[PDB]
Amino acid sequence: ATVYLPPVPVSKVVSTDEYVARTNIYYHAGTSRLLAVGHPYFPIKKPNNNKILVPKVSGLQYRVFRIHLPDPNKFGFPDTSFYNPDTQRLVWACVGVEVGRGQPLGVGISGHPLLNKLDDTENASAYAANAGVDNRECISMDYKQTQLCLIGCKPPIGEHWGKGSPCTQVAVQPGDCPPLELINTVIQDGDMVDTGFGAMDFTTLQANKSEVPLDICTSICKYPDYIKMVSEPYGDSLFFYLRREQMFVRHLFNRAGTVGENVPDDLYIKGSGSTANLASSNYFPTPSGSMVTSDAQIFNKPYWLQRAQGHNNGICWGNQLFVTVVDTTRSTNMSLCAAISTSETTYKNTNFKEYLRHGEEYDLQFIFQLCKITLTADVMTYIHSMNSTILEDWNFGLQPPPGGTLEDTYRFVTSQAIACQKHTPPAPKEDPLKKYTFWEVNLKEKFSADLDQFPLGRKFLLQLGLKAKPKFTLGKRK
Amino acid sequence: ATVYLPPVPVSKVVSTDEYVARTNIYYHAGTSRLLAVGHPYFPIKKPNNNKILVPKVSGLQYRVFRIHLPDPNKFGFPDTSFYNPDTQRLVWACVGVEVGRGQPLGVGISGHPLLNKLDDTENASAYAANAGVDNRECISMDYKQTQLCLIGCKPPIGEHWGKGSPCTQVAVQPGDCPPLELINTVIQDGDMVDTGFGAMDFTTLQANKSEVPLDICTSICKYPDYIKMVSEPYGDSLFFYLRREQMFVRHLFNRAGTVGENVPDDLYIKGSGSTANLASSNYFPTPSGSMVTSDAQIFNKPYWLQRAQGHNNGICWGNQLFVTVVDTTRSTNMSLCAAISTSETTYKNTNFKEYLRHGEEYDLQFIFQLCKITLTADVMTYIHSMNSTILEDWNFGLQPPPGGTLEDTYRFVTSQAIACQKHTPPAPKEDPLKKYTFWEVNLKEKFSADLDQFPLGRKFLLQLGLKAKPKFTLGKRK
Repeated sequence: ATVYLPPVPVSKVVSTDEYVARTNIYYHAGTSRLLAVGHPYFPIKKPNNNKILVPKVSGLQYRVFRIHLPDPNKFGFPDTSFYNPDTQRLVWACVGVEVGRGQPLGVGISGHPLLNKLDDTENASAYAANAGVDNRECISMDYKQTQLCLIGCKPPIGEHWGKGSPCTQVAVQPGDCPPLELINTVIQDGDMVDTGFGAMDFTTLQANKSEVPLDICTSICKYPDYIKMVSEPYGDSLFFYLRREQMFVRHLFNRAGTVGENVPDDLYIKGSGSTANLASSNYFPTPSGSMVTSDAQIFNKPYWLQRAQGHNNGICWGNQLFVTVVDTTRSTNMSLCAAISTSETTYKNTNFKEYLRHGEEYDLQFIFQLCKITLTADVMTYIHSMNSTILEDWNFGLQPPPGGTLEDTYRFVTSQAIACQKHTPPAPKEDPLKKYTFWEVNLKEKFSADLDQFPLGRKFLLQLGLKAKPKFTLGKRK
Repeated sequence: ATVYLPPVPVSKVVSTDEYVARTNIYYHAGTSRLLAVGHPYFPIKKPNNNKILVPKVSGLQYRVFRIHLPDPNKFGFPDTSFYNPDTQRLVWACVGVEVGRGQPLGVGISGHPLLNKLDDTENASAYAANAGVDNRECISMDYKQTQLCLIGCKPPIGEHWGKGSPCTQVAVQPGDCPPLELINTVIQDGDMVDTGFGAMDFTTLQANKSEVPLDICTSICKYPDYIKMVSEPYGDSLFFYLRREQMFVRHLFNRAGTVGENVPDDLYIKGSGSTANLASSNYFPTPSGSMVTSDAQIFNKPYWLQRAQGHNNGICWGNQLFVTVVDTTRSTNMSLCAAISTSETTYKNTNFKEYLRHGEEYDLQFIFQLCKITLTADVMTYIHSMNSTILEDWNFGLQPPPGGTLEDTYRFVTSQAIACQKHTPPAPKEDPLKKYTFWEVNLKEKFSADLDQFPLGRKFLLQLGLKAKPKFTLGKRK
């Protein structure tokens, strides 16, 4: 005819849901309530090995979850007269996410036994000046409140400051502290969130390497970059996000070490004592939360999707979801000990072996609407400019008489114990949306037609208004 | 395209029997008999040199001929064209072949002066007769009866177990058999059939290199890989095969050499005497050829190809036919002698020097049908997806150049240089064969249009139209 085919144009820019037709077939899925039990400070490892016994897990750390979904076409159902692959394909839409939380109220504990600290800024108890005696006290604090969630379907980018271009002398010095330049990179699980010492590295950035707690000392601090993802024009990176966050200053303190900083002698009169001695500008705010209650949560509340913020409506492109959740409002650490031999009721370390843990619970409950994509060449070719991969998976054509399979393929192991060998099996693979480890959530075996067995789907029913479904009734309670 | 490469196919692969029309125009061809006189055991080379004086020829190896055919569109025609040469193109179909044997009934023979054989273990005589220095014997066999012929147009696939190489994950040393991996390769001329040790290489499995005859040590031994071929729908690699093979167990024997195996020493009770020790548990059945009969000849009777395994029925996508023949049943070895001197007037075995040859005949008679493939735009797209080279060879749009200009080396002549001279003169040239290893039969003008005076022909007229004979055929009763 036709022949060819413009895309149809990329510079005609449209909803990513002007060609995705929803249907009223709904399924439910969720988890069992996943648990990770770490140590807040670091991992407590075997000291003969690098293998962990106790990981490092807190709520002050990124919980990045990789939700996996089948292609719906490939998933069976007992009734299926809504898809024909000679005409259409299928793709999931998630239309509701409930974040179950079930932990006590409590907050993560962070500290350094050799935290740099000299005097009180809040008082004038002692001087901040030159000091060749460097004080290091055992101080601990809880970090700031961070609650957020983002639900997306592609990997999400947080920003931090790295060490950019260098200085011409050594770094972290008067007048030769280097240029710190912004490296946006994908959020990592179990790397640190923002902590109230800002979002940056500390290993190479901080060359003292001892002024800040252990959990962020060896680790990067990063904050999710919202601006960038909402300035992407398909909004697949994320398409829903929310936050509730605040810091409280525990107290400003001043670090020990001498003064390198310049004090102009044209801004103060000369005398004796104080008016002839230099002053430290080595203050650090101490991060802490302002108040924490379980009614100050943003969690435990259903999120009803029906047209995402992004140009998505909440479509699982690739049939995956990337959920990155932070919760600190609950992030309790529990202390335990084991007596090996009581022989005095008064503490001894040949008795009571103190232990610290943090236990972390999360549940994710879901209702997924099925939607369809028609196989139209104009849509297909436009999808191809956006990303060819969904198309290639569906598979179209030759295969001249047929290559790859069949052929007839393949030979023939099927391992025994000889087996056939040599082997060295073929390689390890990385997923194309995986760059960094996530807390994997497989969902490929839990789909229910009925939604009355789960409180998240009922609540969806009542909110939906089919058929027509109470809603509420009173009382409650009273 | 678009849509899309095509569709559909794949799945369901369009037969070349829905738009490829047969015509009633027949040509006839055949060969003038083929004769090759070798030495089956080894080629006899001049050992002062490296070149053959008697080749290796045998019916106990594949005789695989690469037949190259004209194309009908090269002809000036006798007027077989009534339509435009771009609405259709012409291709041959071969509709009957007879493969004749000119060799008498009687088998060929192979052997080895030092076949690795210890003692007889069918019914004892020993446990071992040796486990030190030497023990091999003068022993000959005719390998198993195999008759088969198979016809394709692309190269056949063979299977054999190649050397999987000793592994060091599971304990296998030299002096233990390797794990064995099936390494499949094209059936090519000079290659040996299956011997009933399995079908495997012997060039690097054998390390004495003298367990078996001179002939199979220096070949790859193969079994036909029917399995992958009959799973190509088109069947371009073969669209015809048949087999008849059989073998009987002559006598159980034990190989020369000591166990390398690990025997659990707890599956018997120890004796006293001869019964205390163990023989070598390297027993092998000794195979041997079958009785030859004229009711086993699959040859000198016509194989029709009016219908074929594939969609292919001899349809030229290269203008080549591959015909593989095995005949072990008329592969007579004829014995003869010449006297070294007439200085010896008595009977001596240092006088009359026995010599063996094998003479090998093949004749192939062919009847060729003229066929056409009707081309529409849609058809042309299917072929383009299929194998683009076919369109170009036929000659079909759309080709760039132009092209131009200048050139260099201008005037004069040379003349010194000046001028230019670069110089620099072109074309190595290099290099792919695409021979690969076949007995070349050129057919290009052995084509005819009468088929009343070829024997195959007469029978084909009888079968097709029920006429003409020409007067009469057979009996009656008789």
